[PDB]
Amino acid sequence: WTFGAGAALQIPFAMQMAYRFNGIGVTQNVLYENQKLIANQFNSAIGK
Amino acid sequence: AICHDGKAHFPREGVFVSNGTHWFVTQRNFYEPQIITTDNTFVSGNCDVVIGIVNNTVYDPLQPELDSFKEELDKYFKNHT
Amino acid sequence: VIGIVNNTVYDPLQPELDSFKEELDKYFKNHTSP
Ligand SMILES: *[C@@H]1O[C@H](CO)[C@@H](O[C@@H]2O[C@H](CO)[C@@H](O[C@@H]3O[C@H](CO[C@H]4O[C@H](CO)[C@@H](O)[C@H](O)[C@@H]4O)[C@@H](O)[C@H](O)[C@@H]3O)[C@H](O)[C@H]2NC(C)=O)[C@H](O)[C@H]1NC(C)=O
Ligand SMILES: *[C@@H]1O[C@H](CO)[C@@H](O[C@@H]2O[C@H](CO)[C@@H](O[C@@H]3O[C@H](CO)[C@@H](O)[C@H](O)[C@@H]3O)[C@H](O)[C@H]2NC(C)=O)[C@H](O)[C@H]1NC(C)=O
Repeated sequence: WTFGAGAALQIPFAMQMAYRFNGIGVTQNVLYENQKLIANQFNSAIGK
Repeated sequence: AICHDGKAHFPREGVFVSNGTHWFVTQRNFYEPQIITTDNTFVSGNCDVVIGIVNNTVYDPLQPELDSFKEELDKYFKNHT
Repeated sequence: VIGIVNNTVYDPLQPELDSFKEELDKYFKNHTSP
């Protein structure tokens, strides 16, 4: 969301996902643990 | 995240940052580097699971205090007995 | 409160306090020997 307010700021996509999960009140530890599962589910939903 | 003793430490808030020489944590919206310590971060799991983690020591504020009390007690009651 | 229940609450500092007590100088190990 950085560039929205102005200058764009490079960030890792995983870091962004962790920040979103914090936004919905979820700990990033699970996200890091299950990166593979989240990515697979996301890709499957995209195909669907 | 970071590994100190085979365990994964993550920032409570902010983000880790390093321009080489050293590692710090700071609030995301302002460049305010800070020493990473126990209170700054929190533990979760071990190192292997995550991807891209790196290594660094995590300082404990309580340890130097109890070490001062150790200097007072451990090495003063030595030879009187 | 209503419906509160029973359970001990752990103190994370307690194990370190106990270790400090056990291995502080020589108390309880060699100070008490004489
Ligand atoms: C980008 O590199 C900068 C180079 O300075 C980082 O500066 C930080 O500044 C603090 C102190 O103001 C350092 O903590 C101590 O710094 C003293 C002296 O400061 C500088 O010089 C030493 C070498 O004499 C160097 O090691 C320091 O890093 C500083 O460059 C040192 O004598 C101490 O040993 C101790 O280092 C920080 O360590 C230093 N951080 C880093 C990564 O070097 C600035 O923090 C850097 N920015 C980011 C986001 O990491
Ligand atoms: C951060 O610290 C850890 C623990 O030291 C580093 O792990 C390193 O990983 C490699 C591969 O496992 C180790 O090399 C060899 O691994 C085999 C199989 O486990 C083992 O039998 C050998 O004895 C040897 O350990 C390596 O020893 C191990 N330690 C180091 C200093 O490389 C990790 O690479 C470090 N850096 C990070 C996470 O960025």
